[PDB]
Amino acid sequence: HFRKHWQERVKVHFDQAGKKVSRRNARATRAAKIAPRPLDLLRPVVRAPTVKYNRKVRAGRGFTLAEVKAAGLTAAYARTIGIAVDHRRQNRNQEIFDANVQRLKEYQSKIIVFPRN
Amino acid sequence: VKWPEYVRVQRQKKILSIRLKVPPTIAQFQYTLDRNTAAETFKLFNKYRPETAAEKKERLTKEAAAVAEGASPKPYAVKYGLNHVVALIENKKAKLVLIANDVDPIELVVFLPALCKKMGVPYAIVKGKARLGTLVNQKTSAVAALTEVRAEDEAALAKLVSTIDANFADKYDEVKKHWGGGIL
Amino acid sequence: GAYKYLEELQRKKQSDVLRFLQRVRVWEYRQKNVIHRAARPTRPDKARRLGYKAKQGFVIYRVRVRRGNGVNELKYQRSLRATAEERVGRRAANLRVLNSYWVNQDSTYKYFEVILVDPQHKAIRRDARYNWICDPVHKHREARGLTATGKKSRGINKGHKFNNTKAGRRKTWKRQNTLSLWRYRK
Amino acid sequence: VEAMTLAHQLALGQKNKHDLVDPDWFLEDEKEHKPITKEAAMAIKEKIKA
Amino acid sequence: TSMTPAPKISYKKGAASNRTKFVRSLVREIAGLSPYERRLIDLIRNSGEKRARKVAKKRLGSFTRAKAKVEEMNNIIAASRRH
Amino acid sequence: MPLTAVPEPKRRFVPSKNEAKRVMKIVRAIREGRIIPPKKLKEMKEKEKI
Amino acid sequence: SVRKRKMNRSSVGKATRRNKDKQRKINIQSNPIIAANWDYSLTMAQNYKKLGLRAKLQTPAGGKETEVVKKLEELASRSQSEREEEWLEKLYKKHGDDYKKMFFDKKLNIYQQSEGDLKRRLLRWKKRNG
RNA sequence: GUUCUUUGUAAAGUGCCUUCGAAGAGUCGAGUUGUUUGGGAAUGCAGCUCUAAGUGGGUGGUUCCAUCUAAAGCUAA
RNA sequence: GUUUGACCUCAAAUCAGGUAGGAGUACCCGCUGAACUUAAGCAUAUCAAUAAGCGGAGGAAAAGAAACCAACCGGGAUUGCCUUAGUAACGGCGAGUGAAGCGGCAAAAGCUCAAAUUUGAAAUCUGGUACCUUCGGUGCCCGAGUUGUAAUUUGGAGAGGG
Repeated sequence: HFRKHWQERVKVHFDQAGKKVSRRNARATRAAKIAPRPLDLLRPVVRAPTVKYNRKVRAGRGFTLAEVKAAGLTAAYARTIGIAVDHRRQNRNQEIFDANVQRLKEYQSKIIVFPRN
Repeated sequence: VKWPEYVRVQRQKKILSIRLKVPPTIAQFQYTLDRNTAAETFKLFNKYRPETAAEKKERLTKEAAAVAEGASPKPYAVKYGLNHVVALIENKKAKLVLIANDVDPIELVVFLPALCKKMGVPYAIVKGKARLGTLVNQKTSAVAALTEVRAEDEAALAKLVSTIDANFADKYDEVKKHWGGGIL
Repeated sequence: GAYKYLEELQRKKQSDVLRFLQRVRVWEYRQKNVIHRAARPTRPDKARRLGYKAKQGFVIYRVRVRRGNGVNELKYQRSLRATAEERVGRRAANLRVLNSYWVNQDSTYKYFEVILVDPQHKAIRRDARYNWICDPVHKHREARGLTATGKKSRGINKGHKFNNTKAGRRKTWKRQNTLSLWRYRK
Repeated sequence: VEAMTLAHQLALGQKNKHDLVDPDWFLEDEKEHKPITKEAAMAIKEKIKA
Repeated sequence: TSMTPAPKISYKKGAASNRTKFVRSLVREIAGLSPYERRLIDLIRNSGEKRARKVAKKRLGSFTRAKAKVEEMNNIIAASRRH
Repeated sequence: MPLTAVPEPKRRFVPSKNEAKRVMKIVRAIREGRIIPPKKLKEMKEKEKI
Repeated sequence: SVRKRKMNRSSVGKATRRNKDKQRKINIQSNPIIAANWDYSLTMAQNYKKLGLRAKLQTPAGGKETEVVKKLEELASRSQSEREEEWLEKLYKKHGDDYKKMFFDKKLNIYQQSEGDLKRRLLRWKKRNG
């Protein structure tokens, strides 16, 4: 596969180390600006499609509205506490829903919220 | 000789409109209310001109001054907003509907007379949107209607509606006849 | 709201009333210059649903464009709507092009109405819902095919049907036709 | 020109009659403001011969 | 197991929103008929749906829309011929 | 029958809230001294311009 | 380059800037308690672990409470206008506990407030007044 | 961290009960001609004849079923 | 009314103030666009949706929160890297062209209008003037707007009340 001018565009990843260092510095800056809160939002536990991988359990974008309601809070208030909320993900597994509810309940207990003022 | 391009275009537009055949939905205007009944309707409407910016500001300032030192009835005025008028119509809330015959977008108001007829609300067409605008402190409104007339003028409004029925709805009940604009 | 009635009426373009309206309007625009400003939009509902507002700063323009394209068989896929938007933007470079809508057409020429917003007017600059258009990155949206017609021409849409140009055909071609080499060869 | 193409199309059984129906300064614009066949174009060009 | 979590936009396919139906009927009455709808009704007056369906199919891209157009034309004719 | 029910709101049977808002805003502005009451404005047409 | 060659040859000098060192040592600026306990010598993850705060919620890639008491301690460490108060005074002195009668009082109850709202306002007035 | 103001019968947050229930047209789509993609399912676009409905429409799949609501717009890494 | 005035359209000011050309151009967004070369000589093909040319932007740009992907115990903005893969697929299966779901990681932010009457008060805003605690704020005035500016709202519903 060398019928083109590929020699004009030969991207060599010499920067790997510098890019990793820059990513670490960006993470440190985010922590400095987001010190009290975690760097990443609490993602749910979800099951994968593509049965070749359905046996695997992996994270997801955010909890569904039903999961948030069952967790004892609201979607609008959940976002401010860093809980990821998905308005398009429908719940179709009772076992996964129970695990998500338990995870949300544990997260609510582990979090401490400072006064709004 | 020569004349301005815009003048020539507008003059030719009149000839085209006169000579061109229009569908029954169009030309429903220009079959307007007679001069006398339209004048009476405008006289009645003038008694209910909505409060203008200056008058409203004066009233609010007077109220503020009175409050600073230490229960009026519901205001009455004509409803003229096209969106507001259309929302009032089809709800059986309007008693009299006025429609301008010179709306620049014709399609904007073709359905309003037919919609009023379907809803049974009395309606009339008057010449000139400028006349409608003048009585509502606006440049143009293209429509005008009454919703809550005072008891003193309730009989006058009822008589005006009854007269307008015969004057316009009965005289022009055949407006759907052969296409207009058939002039040599 | 009367806008629903206007939208429904505009759908029956083949109707006799709309046919006569188009016949009158095409001649009215054919007497005027190729590009001429419009005092008010002829389709208030379409403009309103396209972001039009009856406030100082918004301008409505009308432009005429020739129709048609084996010497003449060359496609030159430049769309008529895109050409009209580019022409009105060039004539109104100080303005910004938001979108355009079909209003009329003729056997020899097409007619489109375009909505423009002046970023210099304080009303737009002080409006939170419209101050975004004043960003320099939004300069000459039509010139880069950022309008609805431009985006449609570029084929930028979700799904497998637009994989070739899901994020720009040139960008995808450059990314795919590039040899990737790491420090530690795989 | 298109009249000759329509006549040629009607000559053969591709289409028939049923398919067919299935101011001076203003008339001038009206007069001045469909697919065609190469065979019909050649036929009309030949017919134009004096 | 099944959970039937909650409805979506696809569940908003409810009634015709009679206000919208009234608006559509008013527009149809005021707007009139298109040049092909005129031919359709003219053939229905004497030829019935036989030719009208074929004309609609030729004008439209599929017969599913042609049958709906024929039904709409018949509904309009029924009211017009008596009301 | 009307095309839709649309239950009426309380704002169509109660004095306008926006009118009260502007009244109170004008009261506050006058209290702050940046708005001369109409009485003083009228009096200035006789206590001044002499 | 063209411009660069002239700039070096020119006597205008250069806008020398040195901030590479400052790009790494970034002082925490979103909390006083953490700042007084944060250690710039250790990494962000190490500092979070020492303080006890969870740096990451998801499982990190690759293998890896006095301060918390201070955070918890942080948890432990509006009257009606004159016109409204006067209106409530009139309502109380003219009707009293007759909420149903007050609801139908066209004169005083220009705003057709519900019985619940009226009694809620009256309770606050009683709490704040005699 | 310290301090001046608020306010006005003003704006929002959850549960329950009562009454209602607006979504983008020369647009989707069809045939023609050109171009382009691995896209054989005709992949997208453009010029042209015609012109769609709201218990509707688009994209897929074993008698039907699975998923979204285009034809308006903004957005930091 | 043999008149005067309302509008609608169209004119000119060295009217008051703003906006545009152009330059740079590695990267970005569109239009236009070949050949040498490679093949079974060759029109399909490859060179190439490249070279050059034109127009429009910034530190990044585009795209971006599905009329998506999938057929599962289903995933849930876009973008970037390994893999999927030199597989599916295309190509006189001829040289050759050639993807995408899923899987592992970086980053993760959602949203704003149209369409239901503020209708018990166009409550919206530009501009001119006098002041001030001048990246703007207040009073006053002409105007833009009712052919729709304020508030709420986008199915994640939503709206009128208790």
